[PDB]
Amino acid sequence: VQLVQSGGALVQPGASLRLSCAASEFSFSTHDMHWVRQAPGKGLEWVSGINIHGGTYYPDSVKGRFTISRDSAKNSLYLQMSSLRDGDTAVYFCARGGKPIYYSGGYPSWYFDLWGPGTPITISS
Amino acid sequence: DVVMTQSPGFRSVTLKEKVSITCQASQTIGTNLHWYQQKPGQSPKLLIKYSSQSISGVPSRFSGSGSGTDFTLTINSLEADDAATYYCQQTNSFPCTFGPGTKVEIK
Amino acid sequence: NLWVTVYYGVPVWKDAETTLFCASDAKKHNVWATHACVPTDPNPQEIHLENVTEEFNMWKNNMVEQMHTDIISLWDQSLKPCVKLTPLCVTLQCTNVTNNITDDMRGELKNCSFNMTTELRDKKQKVYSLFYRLDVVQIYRLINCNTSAITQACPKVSFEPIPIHYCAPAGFAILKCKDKKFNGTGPCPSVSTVQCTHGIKPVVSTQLLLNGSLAEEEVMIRSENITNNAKNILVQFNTPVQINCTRPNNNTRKSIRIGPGQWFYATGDIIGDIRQAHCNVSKATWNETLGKVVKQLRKHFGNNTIIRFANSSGGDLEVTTHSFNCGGEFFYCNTSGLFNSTWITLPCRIKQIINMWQRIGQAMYAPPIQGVIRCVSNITGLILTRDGTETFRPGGGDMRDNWRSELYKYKVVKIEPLGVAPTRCKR
Amino acid sequence: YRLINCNTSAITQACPKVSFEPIPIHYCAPAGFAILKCKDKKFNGTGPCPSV
Amino acid sequence: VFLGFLGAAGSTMGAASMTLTVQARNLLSGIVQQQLTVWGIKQLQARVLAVERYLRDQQLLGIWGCSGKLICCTNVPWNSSWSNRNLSEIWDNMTWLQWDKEISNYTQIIYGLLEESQNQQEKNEQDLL
Amino acid sequence: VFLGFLGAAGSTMGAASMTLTVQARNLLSGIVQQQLTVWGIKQLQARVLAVERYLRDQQLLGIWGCSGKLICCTNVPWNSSWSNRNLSEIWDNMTWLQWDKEISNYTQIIYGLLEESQNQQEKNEQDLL
Amino acid sequence: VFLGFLGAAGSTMGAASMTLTVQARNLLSGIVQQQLTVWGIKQLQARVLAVERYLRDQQLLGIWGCSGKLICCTNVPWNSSWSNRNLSEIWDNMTWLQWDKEISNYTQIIYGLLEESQNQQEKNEQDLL
Ligand SMILES: *[C@@H]1O[C@H](CO)[C@@H](O[C@@H]2O[C@H](CO)[C@@H](O[C@@H]3O[C@H](CO)[C@@H](O)[C@H](O[C@H]4O[C@H](CO)[C@@H](O)[C@H](O)[C@@H]4O[C@H]4O[C@H](CO)[C@@H](O)[C@H](O)[C@@H]4O)[C@@H]3O)[C@H](O)[C@H]2NC(C)=O)[C@H](O)[C@H]1NC(C)=O
Ligand SMILES: *[C@@H]1O[C@H](CO)[C@@H](O[C@@H]2O[C@H](CO)[C@@H](O[C@@H]3O[C@H](CO[C@H]4O[C@H](CO)[C@@H](O)[C@H](O)[C@@H]4O)[C@@H](O)[C@H](O[C@H]4O[C@H](CO)[C@@H](O)[C@H](O)[C@@H]4O)[C@@H]3O)[C@H](O)[C@H]2NC(C)=O)[C@H](O)[C@H]1NC(C)=O
Ligand SMILES: *[C@@H]1O[C@H](CO)[C@@H](O[C@@H]2O[C@H](CO)[C@@H](O)[C@H](O)[C@H]2NC(C)=O)[C@H](O)[C@H]1NC(C)=O
Ligand SMILES: *[C@@H]1O[C@H](CO)[C@@H](O[C@@H]2O[C@H](CO)[C@@H](O)[C@H](O)[C@H]2NC(C)=O)[C@H](O)[C@H]1NC(C)=O
Ligand SMILES: *[C@@H]1O[C@H](CO)[C@@H](O[C@@H]2O[C@H](CO)[C@@H](O)[C@H](O)[C@H]2NC(C)=O)[C@H](O)[C@H]1NC(C)=O
Ligand SMILES: *[C@@H]1O[C@H](CO)[C@@H](O[C@@H]2O[C@H](CO)[C@@H](O)[C@H](O)[C@H]2NC(C)=O)[C@H](O)[C@H]1NC(C)=O
Ligand SMILES: *[C@@H]1O[C@H](CO)[C@@H](O[C@@H]2O[C@H](CO)[C@@H](O)[C@H](O)[C@H]2NC(C)=O)[C@H](O)[C@H]1NC(C)=O
Ligand SMILES: *[C@@H]1O[C@H](CO)[C@@H](O[C@@H]2O[C@H](CO)[C@@H](O)[C@H](O)[C@H]2NC(C)=O)[C@H](O)[C@H]1NC(C)=O
Ligand SMILES: *[C@@H]1O[C@H](CO)[C@@H](O[C@@H]2O[C@H](CO)[C@@H](O)[C@H](O)[C@H]2NC(C)=O)[C@H](O)[C@H]1NC(C)=O
Ligand SMILES: *[C@@H]1O[C@H](CO)[C@@H](O[C@@H]2O[C@H](CO)[C@@H](O)[C@H](O)[C@H]2NC(C)=O)[C@H](O)[C@H]1NC(C)=O
Ligand SMILES: *[C@@H]1O[C@H](CO)[C@@H](O[C@@H]2O[C@H](CO)[C@@H](O)[C@H](O)[C@H]2NC(C)=O)[C@H](O)[C@H]1NC(C)=O
Ligand SMILES: *[C@@H]1O[C@H](CO)[C@@H](O[C@@H]2O[C@H](CO)[C@@H](O)[C@H](O)[C@H]2NC(C)=O)[C@H](O)[C@H]1NC(C)=O
Ligand SMILES: *[C@@H]1O[C@H](CO)[C@@H](O[C@@H]2O[C@H](CO)[C@@H](O)[C@H](O)[C@H]2NC(C)=O)[C@H](O)[C@H]1NC(C)=O
Ligand SMILES: *[C@@H]1O[C@H](CO)[C@@H](O)[C@H](O)[C@H]1NC(C)=O
Ligand SMILES: *[C@@H]1O[C@H](CO)[C@@H](O)[C@H](O)[C@H]1NC(C)=O
Ligand SMILES: *[C@@H]1O[C@H](CO)[C@@H](O)[C@H](O)[C@H]1NC(C)=O
Ligand SMILES: *[C@@H]1O[C@H](CO)[C@@H](O)[C@H](O)[C@H]1NC(C)=O
Ligand SMILES: *[C@@H]1O[C@H](CO)[C@@H](O)[C@H](O)[C@H]1NC(C)=O
Ligand SMILES: *[C@@H]1O[C@H](CO)[C@@H](O)[C@H](O)[C@H]1NC(C)=O
Ligand SMILES: *[C@@H]1O[C@H](CO)[C@@H](O)[C@H](O)[C@H]1NC(C)=O
Ligand SMILES: *[C@@H]1O[C@H](CO)[C@@H](O)[C@H](O)[C@H]1NC(C)=O
Ligand SMILES: *[C@@H]1O[C@H](CO)[C@@H](O)[C@H](O)[C@H]1NC(C)=O
Ligand SMILES: *[C@@H]1O[C@H](CO)[C@@H](O)[C@H](O)[C@H]1NC(C)=O
Ligand SMILES: *[C@@H]1O[C@H](CO)[C@@H](O)[C@H](O)[C@H]1NC(C)=O
Ligand SMILES: *[C@@H]1O[C@H](CO)[C@@H](O)[C@H](O)[C@H]1NC(C)=O
Ligand SMILES: *[C@@H]1O[C@H](CO)[C@@H](O)[C@H](O)[C@H]1NC(C)=O
Repeated sequence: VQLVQSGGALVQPGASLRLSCAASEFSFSTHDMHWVRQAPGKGLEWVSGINIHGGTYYPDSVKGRFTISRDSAKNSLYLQMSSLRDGDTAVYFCARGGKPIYYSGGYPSWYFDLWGPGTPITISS
Repeated sequence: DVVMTQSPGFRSVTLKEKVSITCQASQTIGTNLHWYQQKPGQSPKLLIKYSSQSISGVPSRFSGSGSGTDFTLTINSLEADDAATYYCQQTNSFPCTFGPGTKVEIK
Repeated sequence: NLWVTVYYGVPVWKDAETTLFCASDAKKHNVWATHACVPTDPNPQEIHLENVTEEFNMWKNNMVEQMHTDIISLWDQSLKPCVKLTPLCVTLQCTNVTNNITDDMRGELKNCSFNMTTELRDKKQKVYSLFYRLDVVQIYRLINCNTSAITQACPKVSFEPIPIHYCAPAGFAILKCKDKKFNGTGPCPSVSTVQCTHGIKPVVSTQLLLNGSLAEEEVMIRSENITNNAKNILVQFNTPVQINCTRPNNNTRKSIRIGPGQWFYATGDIIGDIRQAHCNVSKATWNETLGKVVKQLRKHFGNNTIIRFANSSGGDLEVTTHSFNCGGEFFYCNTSGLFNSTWITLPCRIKQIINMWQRIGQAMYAPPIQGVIRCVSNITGLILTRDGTETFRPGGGDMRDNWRSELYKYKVVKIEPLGVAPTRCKR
Repeated sequence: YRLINCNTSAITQACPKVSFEPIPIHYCAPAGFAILKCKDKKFNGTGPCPSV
Repeated sequence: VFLGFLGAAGSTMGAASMTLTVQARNLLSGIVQQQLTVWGIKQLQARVLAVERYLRDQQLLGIWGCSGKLICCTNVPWNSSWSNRNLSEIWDNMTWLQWDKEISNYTQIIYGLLEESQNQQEKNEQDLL
Repeated sequence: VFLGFLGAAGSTMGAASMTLTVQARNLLSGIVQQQLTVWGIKQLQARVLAVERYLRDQQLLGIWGCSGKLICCTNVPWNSSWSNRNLSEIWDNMTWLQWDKEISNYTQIIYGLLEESQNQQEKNEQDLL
Repeated sequence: VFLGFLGAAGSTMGAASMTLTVQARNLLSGIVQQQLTVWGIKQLQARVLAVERYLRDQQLLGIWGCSGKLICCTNVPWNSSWSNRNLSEIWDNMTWLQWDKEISNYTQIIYGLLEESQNQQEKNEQDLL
């Protein structure tokens, strides 16, 4: 079981980019999924997430620039980012939300059981 | 926001030592703290959840506890394979946040 | 071809005024200790809401009135079943204390004798006690003797500022505003729903707000109306400042039998030299906080406008001084040395008969306390008024605003789970 | 002389029409509760009671 | 059980409808239900009132023939004067808070028409035996 | 909701049966439910007792397998000793007040026989799987 | 109605299940419900609490889709980790007291899985129209 990820990229400031992950040996339809990013020298900043019912959550640090989506038919996740900055250089990861202690509906537990390998994006001139 | 700090910045330890590091919150987070580890070049792994719960796939030598603003991670007997940077995350209050991490170096 | 469908458990609400219930801290006659709310603790019941921007208004928050209403009720319930000092409303024969008294204490202490009752209703006894001049009137007599009944606070009852948490009753929920730099009113883009509030200490003070919460980033200044000089302005510091208050003059108390099961506590002679009560403020930090306040006041009053701080002019102790309660003693300290600046030792007096909320008297009679008092508090905020260059002075207000300053982040709403919408389904 | 409790506490007079007669009182469970009665002969006050 | 609750309100009515039990499970017990008559009497009064509110809604569902389940089809047609939106428009673009405001004007009318379940019960007896 | 209420009592049982919700809707809220513990305590006591009465009747219907709806068929035969009138005679010429008096003697007997729903539930499980 | 009550506990779960109404009929009225605020206030408090307990269990059954009847099939499979006995072994050789102790560890888990009735209701609407 793993999160299969796309390769990294180099883009110019102001560029848009789409990242993606896929579910190996499980269905994404049964889990809340999140993206985090690790800037060089930093820990994991939560970037976005989508619940099992398609509801979403965003940080104010990316809201309006980043969009999260899911297509359960193909077991794929996407992160679409616009107007990227040099300050957004980071390794991006998908992670499967950890199972909650008691039923919440489409409300995430905010911790993770499964982590992908990491997809770096460099934004520069 | 919940500001999380960790101490020491790094810890210098040797094999078979019983060791520990701690995490603090600027505001109470109840028991909603989770411990993670990461090795260079590797993806993150979750080791302890909800302050003191065990996780399958995590060796029994790892344990910890805490509440409110003060939490501790410990290893009963340090192994070479335990070198990692250890991190705390809180899920008590949105946005979810995390501390800077403590590096554990083994000699 | 649509049909009515009934839905139950719908996540909607409307503003409502209900009673909130307190919760205790577990860990024993400290007031709140008797009127226990039943301990809680593992209750970090906080849920982030997405979108759903909602409005708040701290000056229209009914929770403030409840805090006022129940704390005053509990005050009376705790102190009602005590002694009732009817026998002390008598003529006093007073002289001056001639002991080693400093200049700042001249005229402050009286040595008074009187004819007191005994347990045996045939006889009288000669009793004396020291008194402070603020509670005594020359005709001498106790100053409140001609107005209303006087009691003695129960010696085992301690009104410690224990934090109290509040929770919703079933059918209700509390919305917490997390908006940074919220000024107290209007839309709050970031709201979470909680079961309970954090704890708030029932601190009653004047002018400066002690032991409350601190601002997250900047000093915040807010009021119902910024430009209304008839209103009080609330200032919340992002940095605490310590104030050290002391009461010198090591002393004791005498237990005097006044009736069949009734005892009075008298003030004994002072051990050692006699000095006045006072408070210490670090000048470095006082100067910093006023400068920070001015930088923020200028946002609404002009950054080319000179701002001055001035004295708490008014007609009484409860108006002009800084009220504290430490060790069970009530202090009235002089803050004119703080509000003196255009952009630290504070002498202090004490009293035993405290009206608290005016009303009719109450007169709990703080009993004499043995030994000495040392008390250090955290200055967390300030209340000001403006006179309109502009000048600000320490303000007024009821204890209501010592709640409002913490309560502003929370609002309570009523849940209405049942409603309808069209669907394509017919029974 | 003096009344012996004069120096200690308040004294009252029992109401002359109030009589604390040892009238037997029965107790019953509230709804949601039931009372188990032990019929064990020579029960010594603790432990298992085979007949309830 | 604040594992999840009114956070459903952040989304559309359609999405929110999938988690209705999340709120229902939190309607019967306040802090005073989990746990000198002065002051304490208020806790007693509050518990009683909470019960009354609960029962009044249950009684209404009983009367309408909708007692039990979260979702009840009524066999009462929706009036064209109550709103003018595509069915999918309200379920996918509106929240429950918005919806409740939009049709507030018809609350009593709609409820009055749910009295029709009484006529249905008479018809059912006659053809049931 | 005194738009209509016990006025149903002026007619026959048959006619009255068509308006049963008219009374049901008026059973949970007295004036004190629409709105110094001395005197005021009585209002609290009354509200509590009203709730208890309501629930006891609902519990009885639950036990009988008749919870929900206004009219419940029981599958328990009517005894010939309980009354001797044509079915249409009671429904068209008698009122509910008259009827209640006529068969008052059998109240406990009839209710005791409604315990049969328990046997029906056991049979249903066995043949349901 | 102590004509019969907890005496069912002397036998097996199977046998006891045939008399469930025997206990249900005794859950709403204590002696104080059959019948100076000092002392008397306790009777008022007790009646209120009894009501609250009753309603909480009824609400739970409502949420699970099991409101009404004594026995409710859930469509949630039994876990092999919860017990390891033949179905007939527990029904014929165990009592309810023994059973409750044996599976106490799984109470919250089982109840959490009864939330599935919510998914069933969504599916039912979609295919019902
Ligand atoms: C802001 O917060 C600060 C920090 O909490 C507050 O200041 C603290 O206030 C408490 C209480 O005043 C004080 O604790 C006292 O320390 C003394 C040190 O020896 C203790 O002796 C004293 O205990 C006695 O008094 C209590 C009063 O209720 C009794 O409950 C207690 O049992 C003790 O009394 C017994 O012993 C005496 C012995 O002579 C006997 O006569 C009595 O009858 C009884 O038997 C307290 O523990 C803290 O030290 C203070 N800390 C600081 C820094 O000041 C401050 O007041 C807050 N400000 C506001 C505005 O609320
Ligand atoms: C708080 O407020 C925010 C801000 O508005 C809300 O966020 C929006 O939520 C809506 C509802 O979920 C989002 O709209 C959805 O976007 C999906 C993205 O699909 C993309 O990829 C496909 C790939 O083929 C493209 O075809 C498509 O054009 C997009 O490029 C859509 O797929 C969703 O539609 C689905 O459901 C409808 C239902 O009728 C079907 O008809 C469709 O066929 C499809 O199945 C939908 O459009 C919107 O993008 C969100 N914005 C952001 C920035 O995320 C939050 O929802 C709100 N609160 C909460 C709790 O979420
Ligand atoms: C207050 O007055 C009383 C009464 O005179 C003082 O107590 C007396 O002190 C002298 C000192 O030698 C004793 O001899 C007397 O016996 C004391 N009298 C009583 C009745 O105790 C008391 O010291 C005075 N207090 C102050 C502060 O002046
Ligand atoms: C207690 O009461 C006595 C009695 O009134 C007071 O002493 C009297 O003072 C008057 C003043 O002129 C004298 O004429 C009396 O002869 C005094 N009587 C006695 C018995 O001495 C006494 O002063 C009162 N004591 C106090 C402390 O007030
Ligand atoms: C009790 O007596 C005091 C003393 O005379 C009264 O207060 C005084 O009222 C006059 C009125 O002009 C003021 O000038 C004095 O300054 C007041 N004295 C003080 C110490 O402030 C008081 O009002 C009387 N109370 C009653 C109920 O009569
Ligand atoms: C908090 O800041 C907002 C934004 O400046 C204030 O909102 C304004 O209030 C005045 C009052 O009459 C309105 O005329 C303006 O139109 C409001 N601005 C907007 C953008 O709507 C608000 O009053 C401030 N609240 C406090 C307590 O200071
Ligand atoms: C805030 O205070 C200002 C100042 O008092 C209010 O503005 C005044 O309103 C009265 C109303 O009749 C006018 O006569 C004054 O001329 C106004 N003053 C100025 C400078 O225009 C203001 O309305 C208050 N805000 C609110 C919301 O009432
Ligand atoms: C405020 O600080 C001053 C300075 O330390 C305290 O007064 C000193 O007390 C010591 C005690 O022996 C004396 O030796 C010093 O000479 C005093 N200095 C001055 C300037 O008086 C003062 O008591 C403190 N006040 C409080 C409330 O703590
Ligand atoms: C604190 O003590 C000072 C002592 O000087 C008081 O100062 C007086 O303040 C009033 C205010 O208008 C002036 O008119 C007086 O002339 C001042 N006195 C002197 C000697 O200059 C001050 O008011 C006191 N403040 C409090 C709150 O008690
Ligand atoms: C308020 O500030 C003024 C200005 O510093 C203080 O008055 C000065 O006090 C010093 C003390 O030696 C004198 O040398 C200055 O000449 C005074 N200045 C003036 C203009 O008279 C004043 O005392 C301060 N007030 C308080 C309450 O501290
Ligand atoms: C004023 O508030 C500060 C901030 O909470 C208090 O200082 C902290 O007290 C906690 C208590 O365990 C310590 O762990 C922190 O290290 C303290 N912080 C610092 C910077 O020392 C302070 O004690 C309060 N002061 C008063 C008088 O209440
Ligand atoms: C009331 O007076 C009595 C009589 O003096 C007190 O009881 C006496 O206490 C002494 C103490 O050593 C004993 O030796 C006596 O035997 C006690 N008397 C009797 C009759 O037992 C009593 O304590 C006093 N009460 C109060 C409150 O002072
Ligand atoms: C009633 O009699 C029984 C039987 O003798 C007592 O049970 C014994 O209690 C001791 C207490 O430590 C145990 O060690 C024995 O093992 C118990 N016996 C058995 C058979 O279990 C019981 O304590 C007696 N109770 C009273 C109140 O006397
Ligand atoms: C105490 O001394 C002061 C000094 O002026 C004097 O005015 C006052 O009246 C004296 N009081 C007594 C009771 O002697
Ligand atoms: C209060 O007392 C403490 C004791 O160490 C001291 O450090 C602090 O500076 C004092 N505060 C003031 C305002 O003097
Ligand atoms: C106050 O500071 C702001 C900061 O941008 C400035 O725009 C404004 O003109 C200043 N006002 C005055 C009176 O200098
Ligand atoms: C007061 O003086 C007495 C005299 O012996 C001494 O024992 C006591 O400790 C002193 N109290 C204080 C607070 O200094
Ligand atoms: C809607 O209201 C109109 C008002 O006249 C009415 O005629 C019509 O029958 C009502 N019902 C529906 C389902 O449109
Ligand atoms: C259905 O959606 C279309 C989209 O523009 C709209 O024009 C039409 O009026 C809608 N129907 C209703 C009832 O609103
Ligand atoms: C009915 O519609 C009018 C339209 O403005 C509105 O003002 C009024 O409040 C509405 N009534 C209800 C119950 O919503
Ligand atoms: C009616 O009562 C008689 C009394 O013996 C009984 O035999 C008969 O079975 C009962 N049932 C019916 C439906 O008549
Ligand atoms: C039915 O009605 C006729 C009318 O006279 C009556 O004679 C007969 O006894 C009735 N049956 C019953 C059960 O009363
Ligand atoms: C039973 O029938 C007799 C006949 O006269 C009557 O007196 C008695 O009150 C009846 N019991 C009931 C419950 O109606
Ligand atoms: C029982 O628990 C196990 C634990 O892994 C789970 O895999 C299985 O699906 C559960 N359900 C049943 C009915 O066995
Ligand atoms: C069924 O009963 C037999 C009897 O010995 C037993 O061996 C077998 O393990 C039982 N099955 C279960 C699930 O206990
Ligand atoms: C869970 O099983 C353990 C096994 O010993 C037991 O001690 C514990 O009390 C059980 N928990 C429950 C709820 O029965």
